Amino acid sequence: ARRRRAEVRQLQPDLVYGDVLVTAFINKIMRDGKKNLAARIFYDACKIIQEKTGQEPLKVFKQAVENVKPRMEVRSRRVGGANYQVPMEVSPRRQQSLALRWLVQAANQRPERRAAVRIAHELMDAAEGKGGAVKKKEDVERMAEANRAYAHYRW
Amino acid sequence: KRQVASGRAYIHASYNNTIVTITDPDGNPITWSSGGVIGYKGSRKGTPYAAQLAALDAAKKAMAYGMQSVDVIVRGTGAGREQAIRALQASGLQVKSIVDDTPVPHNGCRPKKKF
Amino acid sequence: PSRKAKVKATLGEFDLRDYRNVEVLKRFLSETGKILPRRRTGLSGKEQRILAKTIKRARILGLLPFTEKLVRK
RNA sequence: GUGGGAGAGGGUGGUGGAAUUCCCGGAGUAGCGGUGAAAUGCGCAGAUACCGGGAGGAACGCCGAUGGCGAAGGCAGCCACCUGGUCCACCCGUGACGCUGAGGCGCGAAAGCGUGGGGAGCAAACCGGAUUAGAUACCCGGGUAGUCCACGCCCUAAACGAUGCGCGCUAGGUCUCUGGGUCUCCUGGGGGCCGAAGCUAACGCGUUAAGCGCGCCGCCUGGGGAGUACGGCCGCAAGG
Repeated sequence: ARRRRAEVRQLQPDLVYGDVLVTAFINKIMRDGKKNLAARIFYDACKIIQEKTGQEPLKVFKQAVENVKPRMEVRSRRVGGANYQVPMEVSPRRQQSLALRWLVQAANQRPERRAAVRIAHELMDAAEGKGGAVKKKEDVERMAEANRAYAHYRW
Repeated sequence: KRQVASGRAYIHASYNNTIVTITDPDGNPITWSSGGVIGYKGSRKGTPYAAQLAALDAAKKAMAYGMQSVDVIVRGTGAGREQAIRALQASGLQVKSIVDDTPVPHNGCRPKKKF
Repeated sequence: PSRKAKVKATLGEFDLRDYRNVEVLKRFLSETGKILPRRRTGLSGKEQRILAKTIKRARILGLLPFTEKLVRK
């Protein structure tokens, strides 16, 4: 992007729940554009939440996301011929993006065999404030105020 | 314990390290904190954060002597002169007034190569 | 902008050479002990030139400072 | 000649405050300092930062200007004395007494030379630290001459406006320092920018002429070889 900010792609809500946050999540699971599969993964992964948890998976999903959006991050910068890590306040767009992406990158690392399950479980341990999707969060912020020695440049 | 309420807080800033000394009304230093005393050892001391810390741990040592009121004295231009002051203004000390009495020659010693 | 108010405008007839009149001179010194620039004094090429010498005198008779400290920053 | 004026013009004596280093005392800890990073160095014989006291040398913020003065080199804390230049007004006095100016004599930045004094800061050389393929450097910590003072010598320079002195003549506009005037404007001297005519290879110059002209001195006559060689003159030497 050089001339404009570039308009962001508006997605189609879900056929089931209707939350576009859903659509975003699946897209992230989808590999090789098999969106028909990626959808099943999420669905059956919700069914696991009803049987193992006495709550509505829609809300569960949200609380999970809500809880992984890191609010602080680092951004490399060559200040005086050197790599100074420059903490900075993260925007709503990027938060949403990072969360989903980590929810899945962590998910697939679980010791579990079935994929729908692996996702289901990450969405649970998430809310409770654990797992690894939330660990990749606290690990980031743990770099934020870690070198908050440098928060005096741009922004 | 020595019970010495209300004192002076000299803040000596540089382009290589910022320090603070807390003295009593008369002018005698009670407890003094630098930057290289906190933990940092080089390029790090010039940082405003370095100064922040230097300021705060320097008050924590004064609260031990029951220090409440303080007049702030700044010496020079460093990197984060401000942050040092703004520090004390939140450390828990009552800040009387900020004084600037940075030492400017009226043309004396011929400064060295880097002016 | 420096369009505050010159010290000549807000003052009366006064001798430039009476180096003892501290009540006035002080009007020509900064928040520090420095000598106000012409933009601030309101004076002329010749006036300022004199007022210059005069202050350096009262300084000597411990009347006017050589440098003050600052109240904010 | 008389009456005004402005100035870091020079010389001598003096004296003021800031900062710096050092010394002493007070209080107070573990670092300070320095760099792109670092180390060399300084600190528990206690540094750093802070207060008070003392010594000493250098220099003189702000005012300070795109300002002033001077023949140039150059000159700025304050005061007093001694002293040069200069401008304006009045038009008073002399009566052409004027301009230039080989050689000469004097002045002449910085460094550098002699003897003596002085030495805070800075700093060739030199001692270490780091950087690098290497570093006899650029950066960091020290540091002797020197840099300040007196008397004496040296005399060169991008000693530049790179533009010899002096007189007259040829639109203006504007900013500024300074003097007289009947002072919203006139009039004199000076510093800047723009610009008529004109000049100029062009850039540019342009009543502060690089314009139109007269006097007088200085100098140039392809590049390198050379500011060398030789010779002479100068100097303590370096050298000129």
